[PDB]
Amino acid sequence: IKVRENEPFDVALRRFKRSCEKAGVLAEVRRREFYEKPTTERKRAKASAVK
Amino acid sequence: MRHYEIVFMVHPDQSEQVPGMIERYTAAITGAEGKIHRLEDWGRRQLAYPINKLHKAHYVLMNVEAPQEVIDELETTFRFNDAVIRSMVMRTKHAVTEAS
Amino acid sequence: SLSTEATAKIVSEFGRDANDTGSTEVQVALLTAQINHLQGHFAEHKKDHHSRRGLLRMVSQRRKLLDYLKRKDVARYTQLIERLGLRR
Amino acid sequence: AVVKCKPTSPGRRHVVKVVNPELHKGKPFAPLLEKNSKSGGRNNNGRITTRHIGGGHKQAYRIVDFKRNKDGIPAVVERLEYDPNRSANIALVLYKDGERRYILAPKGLKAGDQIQSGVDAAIKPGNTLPMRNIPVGSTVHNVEMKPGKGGQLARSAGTYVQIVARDGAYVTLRLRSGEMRKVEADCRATLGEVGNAEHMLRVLGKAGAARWRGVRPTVRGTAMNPVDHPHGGGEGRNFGKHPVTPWGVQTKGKKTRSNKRTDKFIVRRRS
Amino acid sequence: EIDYKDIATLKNYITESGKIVPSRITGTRAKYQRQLARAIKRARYLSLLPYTDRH
RNA sequence: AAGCUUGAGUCUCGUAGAGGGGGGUAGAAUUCCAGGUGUAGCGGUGAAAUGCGUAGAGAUCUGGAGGAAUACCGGUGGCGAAGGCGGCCCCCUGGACGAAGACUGACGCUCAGGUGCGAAAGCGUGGGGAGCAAACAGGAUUAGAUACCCUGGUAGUCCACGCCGUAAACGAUGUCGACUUGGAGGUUGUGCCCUUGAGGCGUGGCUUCCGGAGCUAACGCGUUAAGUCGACCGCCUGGGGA
RNA sequence: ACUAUGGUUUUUAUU
RNA sequence: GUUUAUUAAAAACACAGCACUGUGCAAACACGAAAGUGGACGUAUACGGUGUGACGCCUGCCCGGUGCCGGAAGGUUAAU
Repeated sequence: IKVRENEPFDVALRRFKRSCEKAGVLAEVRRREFYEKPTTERKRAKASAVK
Repeated sequence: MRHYEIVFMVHPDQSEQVPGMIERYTAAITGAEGKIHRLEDWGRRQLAYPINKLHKAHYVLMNVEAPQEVIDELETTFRFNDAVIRSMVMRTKHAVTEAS
Repeated sequence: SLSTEATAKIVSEFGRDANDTGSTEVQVALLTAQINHLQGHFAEHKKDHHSRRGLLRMVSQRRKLLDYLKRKDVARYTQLIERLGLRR
Repeated sequence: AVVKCKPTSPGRRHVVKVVNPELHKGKPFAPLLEKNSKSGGRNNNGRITTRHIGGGHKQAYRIVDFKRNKDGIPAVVERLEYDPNRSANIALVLYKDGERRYILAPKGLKAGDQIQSGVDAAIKPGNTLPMRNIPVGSTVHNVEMKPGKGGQLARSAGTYVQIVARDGAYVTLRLRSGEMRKVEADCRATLGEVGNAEHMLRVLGKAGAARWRGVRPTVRGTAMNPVDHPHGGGEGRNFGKHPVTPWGVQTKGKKTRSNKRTDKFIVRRRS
Repeated sequence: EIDYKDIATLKNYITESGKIVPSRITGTRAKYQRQLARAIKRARYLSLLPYTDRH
């Protein structure tokens, strides 16, 4: 990726590249690893903004 | 019947004729067997934009219980009168009486 | 839909005991009063198909009840039409 | 109301008619029936100048009240009637004091109903309440803009003037001509719409009805001899030229105006 | 959904130009935003908040 | 010809919704008109030209005129039998659901014939005309073109009132009845949280993805089934011709 | 996401 | 229905309808040295003028030219 910018910022957020596909796919989706770490531990992670 | 707050913006210099309007607003709901719970004051307030060369308007608020099959025919009273703009009936929203 | 006033006026007529909400007669009378509450909401313009289908749905349920009442008891149907608004 | 019938006999095909059971079946109120006498249609030389002019049978007029000024006196509607000159209809009214008068018909009001006059009257059609008391969007009926001239504006079936902008002592009227006329609210203003709003339902029908109308058909210039129409001919069927009137003048694309003296009264031109 | 007359809360979701601030930059949820916009619309019709700065 | 009940229904107080029908009322960007301030470019592409100005366009300022959908929120979200349905505000309305009592007493299901209903365009009388646009004047294009591309643009989309009944009308799954097997999200009630809490852990409704029994040539369907058979209807028996 | 072109359209082969 | 009174009665003339074009009402229009007269107590589906002919189903191509209107600068050009 690619994809054209629509909100101007001079510094990147590392939000869309290599984090994001390489790695980011087919390793967390649907019950992979599970136990508590990809869902329940994050439901117990406090946030001062939504999330 | 349903609860209505009934809010409308009155010209601030007509505040001495408003008691004469309240006199016949009360008659137009008590003749319909409805009930009033405030109908006294919400003060003269500053607007977010000027109108009719002024920057304030007077607010009364009615806070009533009325038959909603005539609540639009009752709205004609504020619409023929030149002293009033943008009248709106404002239904329920946890009204000031609640069958206590 | 039927008002609290119009509901009570049926339950206090098409009964035989104190507050008796089941009799087949009161089921048919309430459906006929729901057609009186339909006035001013049906037959204004060709653009609405809902309230004629609502009338036909209440009429379908009223037929399902009457077709049974006049087969099981007979006399309770020919008597109900003398105190309910039907045909005339 | 309107009534219509399918074919039944030779030449009696599909037909349409307009009918009103609430129109008075009797005679006009005789004190207010006036002959509507005509000077004869002769020009300054004692001869007729207008081609094929005629009709109707008598055209006698039912006066109509356009000079009334009344306050606090109520009145009742007695009739719905016709006048042979117009499409507006008339209503016979009885004042409760009292006098019988013909009013230019208000719509939304029938016989056996009561109206008031002037400042203590409600905002209902026919109540003639002051035009300086009513909001924009009100339908004012027949206007009168020159005091004492008579029933100016809204003179045809289902017509009305509407008030669209107030300026203190003044108000602007939205006209059927597309105009934006201004006045100091000193108008007769009966309140409502004119007549019964069914004159458009008419069809006239058969060509023999043109004799009652007093109107004789226009003829094609090609269908004349060369001495009684400029287009007259001529088995070639063609004029070799742009089309003209029987007087030999062109008019297509040729705009005509003579008024130069209402420039302060003109406000808006129709789109 | 409950109030439109006390404007102290509604001024927290509009700019000095009277324009509505997106939920994605206020830590606010969208099912709130959808009704905070209704409270702002109610308070605009009350003439106690501005519609547009044209005006 | 009567009785019962776990089918199927009645009444009271609460839960969510762009479902439908009617009235009250604001915005954003685009388009024309008048006079100012008055200038040489303004328009369109993959490319190019018609357009548009020297008789003064485009743009900008204050007015006047005017149409269509309501943009953001809008979702791996609601609601509707479906086709479809989003600015606020007020009434009326078919279904679905929480929950304590009391009443019917098999009142249930399907359906030939019949009958109800448009995303669309077509019939048509009078209004409307900014987006977009078949038709259409042109620019072209090219060897050619009637097309791709571009300037302008009618029917039509919009309004009142009626006819037409169309489609891939695809949710690939007739309408009804009672069963089967786990996980995880969303959405809405409800019990309890000194609410890590765009909630949590159970329990009712809806629903989406993954997945098991069974069924399938294959896709997979997968409790809302392409499974299990029970009611009733519609329809079939090599392909083309049709 | 990172730079335009559009047409002609094999016959015997297989004994 | 109107039509060659005495050789010619039809297939011509015209109606709801389609379209162009003049008219916002002191209208347009016709007539008028002048008073005015009609249009008209009508008011845009109402009025004036010309094509085409109800109904049903359609509406080719052409603006070089003559005519007509718009664009208004310039030229020639009379009163002055």
